[PDB]
Amino acid sequence: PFGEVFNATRFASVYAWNRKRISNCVADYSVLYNSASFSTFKCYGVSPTKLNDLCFTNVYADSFVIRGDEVRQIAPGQTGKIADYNYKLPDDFTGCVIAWNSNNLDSKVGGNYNYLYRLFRKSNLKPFERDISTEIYQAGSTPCNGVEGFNCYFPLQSYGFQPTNGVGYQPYRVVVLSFELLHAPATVC
Amino acid sequence: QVQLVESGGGVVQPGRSLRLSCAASGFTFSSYAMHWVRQAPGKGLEWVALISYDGSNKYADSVKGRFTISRDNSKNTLYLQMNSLRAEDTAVYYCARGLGLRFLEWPISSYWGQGTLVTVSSASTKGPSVFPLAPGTAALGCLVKDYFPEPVTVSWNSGALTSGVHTFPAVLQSSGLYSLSSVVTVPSSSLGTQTYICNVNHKPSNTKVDKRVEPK
Amino acid sequence: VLTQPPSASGTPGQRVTISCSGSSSNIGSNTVNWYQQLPGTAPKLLIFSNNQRPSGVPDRFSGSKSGTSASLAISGLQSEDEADYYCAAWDDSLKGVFGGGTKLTVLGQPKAAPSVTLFPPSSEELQANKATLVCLISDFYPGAVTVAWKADSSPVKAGVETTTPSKQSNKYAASSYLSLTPEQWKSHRSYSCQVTHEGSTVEKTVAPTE
Repeated sequence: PFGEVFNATRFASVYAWNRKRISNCVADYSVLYNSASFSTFKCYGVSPTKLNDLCFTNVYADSFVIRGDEVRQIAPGQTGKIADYNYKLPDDFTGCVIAWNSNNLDSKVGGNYNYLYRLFRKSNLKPFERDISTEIYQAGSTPCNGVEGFNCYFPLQSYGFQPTNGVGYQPYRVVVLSFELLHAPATVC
Repeated sequence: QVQLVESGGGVVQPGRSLRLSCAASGFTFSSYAMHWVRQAPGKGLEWVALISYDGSNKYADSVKGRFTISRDNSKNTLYLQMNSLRAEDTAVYYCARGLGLRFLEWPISSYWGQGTLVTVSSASTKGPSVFPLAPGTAALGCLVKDYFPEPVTVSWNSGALTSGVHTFPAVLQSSGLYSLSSVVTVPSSSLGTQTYICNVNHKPSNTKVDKRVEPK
Repeated sequence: VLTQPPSASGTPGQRVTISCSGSSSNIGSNTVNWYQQLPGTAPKLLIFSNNQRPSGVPDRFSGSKSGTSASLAISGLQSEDEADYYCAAWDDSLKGVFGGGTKLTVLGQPKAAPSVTLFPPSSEELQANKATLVCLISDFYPGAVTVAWKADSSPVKAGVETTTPSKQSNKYAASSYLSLTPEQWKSHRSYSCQVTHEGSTVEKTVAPTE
C-alpha cells in the first residue's frame, strides 16, 4: 500500500506523525530509489540494493511534514527540536529516509495553520516515541498552576508554510521506512 | 493571573463610531495573535477579526470595510475601531488569545475576555429606580425598575450575603426599558435583628443605588 | 458558511453526536475545532486539529473529520455537558468561521413543581405614583409554564410581561410583572398570578388591605 502513503492528499504533523504497517505488500524499492522526484533517499544499516533482501518481523512506513532545513535531522544521531521533541530515530536504525519538496501541496497564501510541531519538552524523545501531549510547558522556575502565564506556553507551534518562503523553509514530505526483527534492527538474510 | 479586561461598550447612535479596548496583563501579550468575536443575544458566535502578534490583519466579510483592529504592544492593549455602526452590529464583543505563540494564531485558545455589550440604537441610556420588596422562610428583595441598556449588577450587603440570593433575568417592557428583581430567602426568625441592603450598579448610567429592605 | 443542527439531546450516560457541514474553502482543506459554551459565557476549546484535546478535556469528548464533514462525539453524557457546541474552521479566504451552534439538552431529569412568590407594589413605588406586581417562579422542570393574572377573579392581559430560563438550581426560573396605576391597585380588592405547570395550577394573591 505505497499509495496511501506517498500520494495522500494530506500528511500528518510531525509531532503527531502517522504510522502504517507495511510488512506484507510487495515493494520494488528500487523504483523508488530511481525517482529523482525524491530530494532525499538515505538508507541506514543496509544498502539500497539488498533492500528487498533483508528479514524482519515488521516493516513500518512513518510519515509527516517538516521544513526543508530540518530533513537532515531525520537520521540516527542528530540533535535539534525535531529529533529531540518530535521524531527520534535510533542509533542502530535499519531502513530508509525518503524526502521531497511539497511546496505546491502544503503551502498556502497567507499561511498554512494546519502543520504543527512541538517546541518544548522536559526531556528528549525515545527512538520512535510519539508525544501528542498538550500539557503546559514550564519554561522558567515559577510553576504554571494550570494557566499559561509569563513563562508558560502551549507546547505546539505552526509552520505557516507560505509559497514564497525560502526553500529551507518550504514544507518537505518525509517517509521513514523501518525494518524490525522482534524490536531489533533487521539485517540481510 | 492571566487577565483580559475589555471596555468601551455602551450605547451608540446608529451610523456613528465606537472604540473597544482589551487590556491584557498576566502574560507576554506581545507574543500572541489576538481575536475579536461578537455574539448577539441568543444567537451564534461570529468571528470578527484577528491581528498577528505584529502586522497581519484578517477581517470577517460582514465588517470588512468598517472595522479596524489595532495593537499597542507596549501598553499590552488590543483595540477595535468600529465605524458606520448598524443595528445588526449589536452584540457582546469578546477578545481572545490565539491557541499558541507566534504563528499558532488560529484556532482561538479559550483565554477570552469578559465580553462588553455594544448597543446601536437611538435610545438614550437610563438609570434604574430601585424599590424594596418587603417580606419556615420569608422572601424579600429589590425591584430594579426601568433601565436601559443591560446590564445591572445586584449584590446583598456589599457581597457579604450569598445564601438564598437569586437575581432573576430582566424583562423588556414595551417602553424598551428593562426591569429586574433580585430576591433572597431568609429564615423568618432573622427579621427582628439582621438587616438586608441590596446594592444596584448600572455601569452604563454610572449610578449606584442602595436600598435597605425592612419588614412592614 | 458552516451548518450545524440547531438542537441535540440525550439521557445521562448516552453518546451524543453533533455534525458540521462545510465547503472546500474551509473544512475540506483546514482542520476543524470544537468549542463548548455555557450560557452567555466565553467558550472553551475542547478539540483542535480534528481530534486533539487540550489538557483538561475528558477523553469521552472525541472529534472526527472526513471530506467536508466533521462530527463531535460526547460519550458518557453528563448533566454538566448541557451547553452550546460550535465547530470552527479557518477559511482559505483567510477568515475563520464558527458554525451556527448546537444547543445540547441533557434530558434525564425529574419533574418539579414551581414555587411562586408574589410581591405587592411597595409603598415607596406608590409614592412615586407607579405600581408593579412581581411574580417570581422557581424550581420547576420541565421549563414550560403558563402565567395568568386575575384582577378580582377576572383575567387581565393589559400590562403583563414574562421570561423563562434555567439557573444555579438544572431547575428553571421565570418572572412576570403586572403594571398598574396606584388607583387601579387601590380600587380592586385583589390581584393574583396563577402559574400553570404540567396541568397543575398554583396561585398566589395580594390585596391592598394587607
